[PDB]
Amino acid sequence: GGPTTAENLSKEAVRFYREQGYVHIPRVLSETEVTAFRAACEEVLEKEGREIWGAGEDEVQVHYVAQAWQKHPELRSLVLHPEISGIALRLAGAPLRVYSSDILVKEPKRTLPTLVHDDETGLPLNELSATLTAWIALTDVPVERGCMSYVPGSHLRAREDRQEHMTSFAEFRDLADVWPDYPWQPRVAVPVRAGDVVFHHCRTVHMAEANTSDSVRMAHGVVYMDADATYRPGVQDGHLSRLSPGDPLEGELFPLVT
Ligand SMILES: O=C(O)CCC(=O)C(=O)O
Ligand SMILES: [Fe+3]
Repeated sequence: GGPTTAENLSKEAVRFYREQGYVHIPRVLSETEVTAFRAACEEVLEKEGREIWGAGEDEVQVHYVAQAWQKHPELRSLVLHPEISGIALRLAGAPLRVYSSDILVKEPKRTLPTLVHDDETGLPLNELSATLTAWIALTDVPVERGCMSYVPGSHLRAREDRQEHMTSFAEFRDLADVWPDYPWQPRVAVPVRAGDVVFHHCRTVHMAEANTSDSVRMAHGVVYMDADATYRPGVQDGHLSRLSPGDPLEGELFPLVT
């Protein structure tokens, strides 16, 4: 029945994360915090407008707002939430910074599944080691509301079985061509309640269901990068125009997790 905090997080949960590449941590945010953070995200959606992850209006996987935490004063306290970010730190076992966050919405009956990938491939960064994502549920997410699934142990893939980095979208390859054994790997669906968080490593292969429920799904994805991460040109780097290749990502836009 009780909250999970950075302090009371079990050694078993940390071991599960290190071995499996993901972990479900329940009850990190209270009902009150969920309500306040969801409302702030709704304000950002209204003010910024959403973007489509997918191939146009008829092939929406996810509606999103990128660098989302920067776009509302109250969202700083989400990405640097003491429990969420403190748990991320314990799981990673190394110093972290906030890279970015996204508002991640799936509308009911109008979404495709989120196509399988690892996050490393689309991060415009060098020097990744312990980088991981906190996928924070701001609504309940039973399976059919667009829940996440993960391939256990896939973060430990050898180099030849990983794509690593896309400089441009022409480099896209089907995961089965990159990782021939992909289709014979188990796939774990992890439904969650609002306020729960699932963390996954930047090499963990993952995906999400279509939302075929009657209710909107909203999560908030926070990418916590290695604290000494540097800039590497790639797809998804439009907001990093002020940087040169190899420059460290530091300062107020990429704050240290303490
Ligand atoms: O919310 C989704 O459907 C996709 C999430 C995702 O890929 C991530 O958090 O890395
Ligand atoms: Fe992802």
